[PDB]
Amino acid sequence: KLADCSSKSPEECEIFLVEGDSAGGSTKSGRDSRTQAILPLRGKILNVEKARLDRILNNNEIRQMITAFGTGIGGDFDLAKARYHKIVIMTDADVDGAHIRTLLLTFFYRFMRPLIEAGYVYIAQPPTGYKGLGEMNADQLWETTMNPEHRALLQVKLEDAIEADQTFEMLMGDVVENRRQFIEDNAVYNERNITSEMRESFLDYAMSVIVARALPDVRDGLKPVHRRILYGLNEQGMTPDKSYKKSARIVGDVMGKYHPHGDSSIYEAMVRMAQDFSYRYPLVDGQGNFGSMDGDGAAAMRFTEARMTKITLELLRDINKDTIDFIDNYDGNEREPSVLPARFPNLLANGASGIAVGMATNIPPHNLTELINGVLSLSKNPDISIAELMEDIEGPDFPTAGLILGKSGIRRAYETGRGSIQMRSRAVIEERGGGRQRIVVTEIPFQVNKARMIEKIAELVRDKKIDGITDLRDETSLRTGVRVVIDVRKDANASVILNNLYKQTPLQTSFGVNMIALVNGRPKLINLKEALVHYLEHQKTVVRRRTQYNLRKAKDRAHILEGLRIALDHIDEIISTIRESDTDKVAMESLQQRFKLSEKQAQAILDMRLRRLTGLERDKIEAEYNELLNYISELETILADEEVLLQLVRDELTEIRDRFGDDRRTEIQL
Amino acid sequence: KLADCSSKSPEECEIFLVEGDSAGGSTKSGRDSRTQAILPLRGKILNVEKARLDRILNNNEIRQMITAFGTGIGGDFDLAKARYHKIVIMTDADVDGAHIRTLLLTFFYRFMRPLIEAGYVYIAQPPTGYKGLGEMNADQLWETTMNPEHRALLQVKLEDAIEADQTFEMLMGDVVENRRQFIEDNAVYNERNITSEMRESFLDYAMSVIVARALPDVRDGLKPVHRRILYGLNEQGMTPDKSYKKSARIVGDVMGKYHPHGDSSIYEAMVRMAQDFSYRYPLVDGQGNFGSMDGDGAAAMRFTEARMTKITLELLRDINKDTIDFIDNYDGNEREPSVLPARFPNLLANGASGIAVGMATNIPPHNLTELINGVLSLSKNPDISIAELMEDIEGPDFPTAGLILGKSGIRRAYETGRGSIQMRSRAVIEERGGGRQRIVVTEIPFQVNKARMIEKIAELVRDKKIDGITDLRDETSLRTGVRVVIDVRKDANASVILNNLYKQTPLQTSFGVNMIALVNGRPKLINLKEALVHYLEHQKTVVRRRTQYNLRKAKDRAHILEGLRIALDHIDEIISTIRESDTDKVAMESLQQRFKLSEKQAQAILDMRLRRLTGLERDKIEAEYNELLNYISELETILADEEVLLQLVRDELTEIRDRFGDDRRTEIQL
RNA sequence: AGCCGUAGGGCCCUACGGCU
RNA sequence: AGCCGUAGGGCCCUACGGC
Ligand SMILES: O=C1COc2ccc(CN[C@]34CC[C@](C[C@]5(O)Cn6c(=O)ccc7ncc(F)c5c76)(CC3)OC4)nc2N1
Ligand SMILES: [Mn+2]
Ligand SMILES: [Mn+2]
Repeated sequence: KLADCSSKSPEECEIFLVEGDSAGGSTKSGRDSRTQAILPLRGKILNVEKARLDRILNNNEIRQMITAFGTGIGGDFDLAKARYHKIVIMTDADVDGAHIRTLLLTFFYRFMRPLIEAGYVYIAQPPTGYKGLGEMNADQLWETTMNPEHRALLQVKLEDAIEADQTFEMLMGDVVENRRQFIEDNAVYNERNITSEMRESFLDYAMSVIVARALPDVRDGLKPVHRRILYGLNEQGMTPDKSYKKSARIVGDVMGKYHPHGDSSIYEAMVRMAQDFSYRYPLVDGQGNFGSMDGDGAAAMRFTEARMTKITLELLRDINKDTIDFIDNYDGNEREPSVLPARFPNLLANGASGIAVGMATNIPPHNLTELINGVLSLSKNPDISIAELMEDIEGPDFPTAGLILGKSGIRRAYETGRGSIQMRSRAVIEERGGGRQRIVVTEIPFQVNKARMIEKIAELVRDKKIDGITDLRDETSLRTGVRVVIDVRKDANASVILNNLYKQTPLQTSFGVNMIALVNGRPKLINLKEALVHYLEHQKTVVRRRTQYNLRKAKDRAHILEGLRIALDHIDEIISTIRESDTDKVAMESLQQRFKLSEKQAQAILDMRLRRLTGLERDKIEAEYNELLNYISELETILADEEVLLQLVRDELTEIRDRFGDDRRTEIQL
Repeated sequence: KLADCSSKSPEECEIFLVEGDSAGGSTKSGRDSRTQAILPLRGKILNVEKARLDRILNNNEIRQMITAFGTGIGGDFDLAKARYHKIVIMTDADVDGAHIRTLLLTFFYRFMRPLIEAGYVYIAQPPTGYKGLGEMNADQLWETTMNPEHRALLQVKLEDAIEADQTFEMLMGDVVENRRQFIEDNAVYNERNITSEMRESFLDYAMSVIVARALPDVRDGLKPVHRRILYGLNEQGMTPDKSYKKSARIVGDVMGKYHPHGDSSIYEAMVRMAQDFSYRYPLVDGQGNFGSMDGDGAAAMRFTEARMTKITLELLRDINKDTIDFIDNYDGNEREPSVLPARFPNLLANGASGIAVGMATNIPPHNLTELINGVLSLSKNPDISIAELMEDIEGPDFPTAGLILGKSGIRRAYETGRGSIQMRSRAVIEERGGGRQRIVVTEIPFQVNKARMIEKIAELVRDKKIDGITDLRDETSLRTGVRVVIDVRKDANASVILNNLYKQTPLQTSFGVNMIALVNGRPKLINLKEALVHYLEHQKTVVRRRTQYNLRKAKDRAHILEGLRIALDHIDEIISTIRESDTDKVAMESLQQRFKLSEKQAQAILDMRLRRLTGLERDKIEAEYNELLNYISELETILADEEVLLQLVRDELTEIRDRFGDDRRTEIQL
């Protein structure tokens, strides 16, 4: 895949390392084919500091780079054989391109150390605000990054090798804690030194993954991709009353406007939100093949269609009533929400699963009715214990139902944010004829792949690791629901076979609770009370801001009426004033001075259509004015009393509990 | 890839053959897993009538069907070893689904005939307008086509065995003329016989590819995909004055609204429209990596950006002025143009190429100044000969320039619609020093891969197929342009080496002209005059319709201004009437009666804002009316005389020729 | 192990006609 | 023989943390 240069003189020859063919093309078009060679990689390169030699040497990209440089690796390294005196790292001008840069430096430091020592390793500086080099025109890439007469390359420099080994060990190694400690210690919410570069690039990547990718916000329970999808459907009015909309139109729109990442990242996030076995309260309503519990993926996006579910309307309720802060998108062309109003506690209701850098999050879904009664209880007692909260919130409530073994794990997770929860399958022992029996499984644990579990059981039988099993079939149908049958050998104790299946297969699975979520844009391990407290404050803020909006909005309307009232009373003198005016400006000025009107009032009059001059309009204006004055009072009453505001939040949460609250699916066996 | 059923009694067992995994997933979810198995294929299967036996037996999808059926092929076929007593073909409910069915039937007929004889082969009947089965929910696919209670299956019956043998060789064989004749003769503009199925399904497909895919319309020179891309850019304001819009937004929009096919087909058609080496007059203006002359493809659609070129504004000019006919899109939720106004001769300016069924198209690009001059000469003389047109139209004009050898092939092509055009590269012989020489190539033939051409020269040198070549280099760059160097051995005759390169390499390429375009939605082999006659007809129609639309609209606006003028003249009376009326209906009824106004006139007065009563606004109304009366008079002139209409078409083509007309690139050599 | 879910990145089989 | 351009269809490597 190497697009080598014509020359054979390494001293004048250069090799550019790009992320793939999309960047490679632009680079191949702009380059000097005489002295500049191109090697397109394939995205994220292997982390050699975490991988063993067998994996390193059987890797396609690693192999290709060694063959391109001709020096060999490690012990057998020979700088004389170097085919290029310039190895230039030209990854994309984004957080993931910085990660691939740290990955390439890691491989040059552990396998090609004298290449850095000779100053042969350089870092290209393409301009920011592109998605990739593939977004650049050939001419723009030459002049800014490739022309030796105008480019600015950073030559990689190695100073203290003890400091370098420690940095590559800390940032790239297998020990997560030291990496987590570096993020905590450093995170703030032409030649280059290899240590400073690794630390800066890796920190940009880690901070980006943590605050803007893998972890959900504590207020709305969403990760950036999900929030962008829901905001996307909302903006294009893809509400439940409207028809389904083409998946590609949704994905295309969201990619261009809010999410500058791969289509598959966007589309798979939309798919999961539509899966009744993934989401306890699904956020997307899908039409077509959206996958199954057997690991089957969704159909290609050209076949599927989607829209919002009714509960999603509750997450987006009052978004245009200045309840949430808006921010600029990635390119400054659009505005996006920083958080959603979230009228129901979505973090805990739907849960979250995220693998970040230096940490991970594993939050289980819960029952909406239980959560809401918990929030209601907390609003009535700020000093409520986790034990009192557990009277309302019994434990997680998986979409796939099943069983949880005791309150011990649950209790530990709700008090510390960490705990192991044993999930069991719903399995019964029934007779099948002729004095024979069978095990019937109708509920499997959360996130357990049904077909994969069936194969692990078959494996255990074929490899003689389990006694008593004659046959196993999957009888699942849309009619019957999940139905896995395991036939027992006549006279064999089916209960013994079942307990052996719980201990040796995904029939019994564990859920490692690790409640990490963003609190004030920062990752934080929180407990059940902390999570509810942050959600309750978000509601109080959203409701306060909605009331403040309406009040400003109602006071502006009342002021417009005061003026329209004045216009209808002095209609003939108003018309006369406009008629005798040469321009709009003169008319504005004259109406203001004569009738004691403001700029807005005069503008409202000038905008008034002739049909507003009808008989039942002065009565209409006065009817609206009076009702508005009542409404202004209702709003001022809420803002004056914090207890009234708090009751308003409770009332609205109670409506949501009655409209959306369903029964518990998962049995917590004591 | 087989998703087998629980049962092992073939007599009750059914095997469903689907297009791929998107359809497969809906099928796996909706089925009865006990008696129904699924075999997801991978799109179009091999054509066993045109393929050599060795290719058939090593083909992955063919192997998978034989393995699944467990019968064996041809002579080693055993109906006793049949794993299912029902082989159900369930392709998508579209033209390509019909093709895959004809492809499947052919393999069953030539390799597993007793399977048809036993009445084991069936045809499922999924509901029409979905794109794929993956667009449907499992329960919908179960009830409509998979449930034995409600389904309507067609059992394939083989009646006449001589008729079937002859049918399969006609539709699926290598002899095109038999297939072309069948299309021509048959084109129109529960048991089932295998011959009737093959004929209907093949005609479905063949017809679709001919009128709705592979052939350009004679009027706008576009194929459905190109037309839908350009219309998509117009309906999204993706004009040259505006900024580049993301390719993914364009793709998703076009696919969802007008083109029900793969995104690779839409994106690749848009890409080609943006390449200056493919389009004589590029239709798309691309930002980023849009591919090269070396066969390099464009960047993934998430990286690229695009908009209309200035020339495309001329293809779409006045589309929203009732110039062309709109039709319903594929699903009856959108409107799409049937043809574009096409203010310049696009078919001949950009050319076309497309492989259809029973026929193909191959039209070369031409120079815009020459084409317009040709149309102008034709407008002044309906009886003009091809030889006289050839005074204006010298011949094709490739974007990649080069040379054409003689007028003989050109003359034949313009007179019959068919001819062989000999194209040559622009190659010179020059000195390089020390008595030695080289061949410099600076222009290569049209649609020739530069890199592949170099490798062809390289392999001739290596395998000693050519003599005298010491070196071969691509010295091309953005700066220099195309530059290929072939170093000659000292004292060797370079012109001899050159003539040899022209005989043995793509350095000399023929262009087989085959002018097949859609004339009245029917494919026709047309010559030069016919192509321009149909273009001119279309322009006369567009400009007339535009004038007729502009007259209706101006007459509707003068009418509304007549009403507002009456109101400005009797303002106090108008106000009185509105003020006295209790409702908007009573006001409208009174104004119509009191001032002899129409319903439209009265509504316009009621909609009038107070700001229209000022001096400047009062004058605007009068000036617009006076401007409009002159415009109506100018429009009526155009419609009174046909020579004035034709002069307008001529003056509009002269404007376009002066603005877009450029120099000829391809040299026509005697 | 290798899986979970957001991210980086690309490749190859088929049909169809007319030219070589 | 195999390329040209709209069409049908889908796979597999990489990072990252916890168990
Ligand atoms: O924003 C929008 C709007 O409109 C759209 C409609 C449809 C689509 C889906 N298109 C695709 C789907 C898979 C794809 C990558 C792919 O080609 C698939 N694939 C395989 O299935 C198997 C092997 C393989 N090996 C290399 C390779 F590059 C690819 C492979 C190619 C097209 O990447 C994106 N995307 C958009 N995006
Ligand atoms: Mn990138
Ligand atoms: Mn299909």
